[PDB]
Amino acid sequence: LPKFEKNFYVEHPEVARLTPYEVDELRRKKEITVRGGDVCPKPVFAFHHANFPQYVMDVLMDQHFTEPTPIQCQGFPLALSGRDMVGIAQTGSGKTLAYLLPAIVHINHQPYLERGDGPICLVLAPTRELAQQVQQVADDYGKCSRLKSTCIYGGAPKGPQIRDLERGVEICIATPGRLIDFLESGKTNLRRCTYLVLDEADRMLDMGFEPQIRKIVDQIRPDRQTLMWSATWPKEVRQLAEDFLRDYTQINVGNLELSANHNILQIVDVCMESEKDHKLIQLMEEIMAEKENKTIIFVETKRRCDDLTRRMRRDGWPAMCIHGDKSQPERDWVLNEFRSGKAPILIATDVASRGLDVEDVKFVINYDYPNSSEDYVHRIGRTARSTNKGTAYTFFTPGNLKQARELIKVLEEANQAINPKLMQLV
RNA sequence: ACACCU
Ligand SMILES: Nc1ncnc2c1ncn2[C@@H]1O[C@H](COP(=O)(O)OP(=O)(O)O)[C@@H](O)[C@H]1O
Ligand code: BEF
Ligand SMILES: [Mg+2]
Repeated sequence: LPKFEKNFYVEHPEVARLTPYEVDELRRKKEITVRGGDVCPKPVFAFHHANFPQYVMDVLMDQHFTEPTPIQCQGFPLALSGRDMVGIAQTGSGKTLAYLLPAIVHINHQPYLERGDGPICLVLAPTRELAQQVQQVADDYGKCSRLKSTCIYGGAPKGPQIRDLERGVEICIATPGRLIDFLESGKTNLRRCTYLVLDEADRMLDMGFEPQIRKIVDQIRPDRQTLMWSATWPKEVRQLAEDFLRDYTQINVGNLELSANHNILQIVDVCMESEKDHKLIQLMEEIMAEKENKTIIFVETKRRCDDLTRRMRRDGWPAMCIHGDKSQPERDWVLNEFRSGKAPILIATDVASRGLDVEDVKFVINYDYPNSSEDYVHRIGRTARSTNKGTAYTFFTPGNLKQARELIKVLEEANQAINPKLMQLV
């Protein structure tokens, strides 16, 4: 087993000199909470504290990044220290670079990939488009250290993915099913995997994904570092997560309860199911009169996604849809059209609810309320990325009554006005 | 339900 160098974080003197109270005040200013009893390095507060290669710093400055986000301030040094961790922070607040840039430093301290060598960093994600997005970010920065990456996911030909794995990648981004296929058939292996990331980790630990995660992680060396990330960390996944963690540290940004990004204006319209169509058209007529009008509309099922899109297109709306019954080339094409703005309206199932970072989305519409309050927080987080603001509009019916209590709590935490009809439902 | 190999 090639030796795993784990001790390479060098704390900057500007960070090391802070006293414990000063650290607590820095965390307070950034709304960082570290779970009690965990060992945790002091947070950094500038990119030059974070041990990054000069070429990574060059790329960061070229993209006009000036200061790490809160989850980066605490997550960079925790990840760099080699500790297992859980990092929870709001949608759009920079979790991807929080785990990718320490991955690059980690990789740079390991022996070079030989032949027959699988990846050093493995990132798991719940959807194919999110895996592709993370790989694009990783390539942007991994190229600085001459690192190779690939994306392993279903619906695309196996051959090119097998080629990339056999050529050698230090960084592999994957959805679980196709990776399991390749592990079972010997197209890659996890004997060099020492940095394992579960992005959208609470989703990856849910009823459908947890057995896939378990099958994968059972094949990885137990001396690996494991890093889990999400905007939501409900109690239900916390004990289960310990099956995949060893001596770990949990960090949070924002309130400890379930919380949305506070840059989102959250509007809830309480209505009957039969009123949704008319109300949607009214809303879209106002949205499409604006200059910045890029909109995602979420629905509950693939069938409703197809039906709503056809209904909208039949009336001349420039809408396209994405869901799991489309071919992967269709899914890729639609999302690229949405990113470019050639199609300003995307209608989607929860396939598009997590992780996707489309810069100029201004509106998220919950045509159907989702199955959980966590799903609501992720969906509305497709707007208000980075420092941007955005608006979410939700249609909430009496059929959704069971979800009302938790929705009210999310609205209250974000200091949003609560529709009296929603209150009257409880 | 929604994702997630074939
Ligand atoms: N330190 C930073 N300053 C400004 N923008 C950033 C910074 N870090 C990341 N971003 C940008 O913020 C956006 C959201 O990042 P992302 O990693 O997708 O969020 P999350 O995973 O937390 O939902 C991305 O476009 C990313 O380039
Ligand atoms: F939480 Be980010 F939207 F992935
Ligand atoms: Mg993310």
